[PDB]
Amino acid sequence: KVFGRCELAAAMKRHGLDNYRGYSLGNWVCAAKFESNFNTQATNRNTDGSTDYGILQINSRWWCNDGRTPGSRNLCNIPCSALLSSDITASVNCAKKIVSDGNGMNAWVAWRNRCKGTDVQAWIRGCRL
Repeated sequence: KVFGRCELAAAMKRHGLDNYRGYSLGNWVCAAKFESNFNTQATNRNTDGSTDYGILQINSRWWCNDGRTPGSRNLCNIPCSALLSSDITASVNCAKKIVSDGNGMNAWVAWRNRCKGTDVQAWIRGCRL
C-alpha cells in the first residue's frame, strides 16, 4: 500500500508514535517518506547481506527474521514479511522497540541525514489529526 502523507500521519498517531520517546509525529512521517516513499511493500538489500523491510525500513540483522541473514537476531519476534502489510501495526510496534534501543531515531539513516535538524512539523501541515 502506498499511503498518502496525512493518511500515514493519522495511522502513526493512532498507533501512539506522536511524541513517542519525545519524537514529534512529523519526525516519523519524514522518516517514512525518505525510508520507503510511504510504501509498505518497500524492500532494500544492504551491503552486509541483511534487508530493510516496509514503511520504516526495519533491518533483518537485528529486528525480524527473513531466513537469509546469517547470525542475525529477531528482536521484534516477527517474520520480516509482516512488516510489508497494508496494516502498519507490526512496523510501529517494532519501531517503538528500535527507538528505545539507545541511539533513538539515529537508527534510521534517512531520518538522520534528511529529517534531523529540519522543520519536521512541515510533514504534518494540513493534516486533520
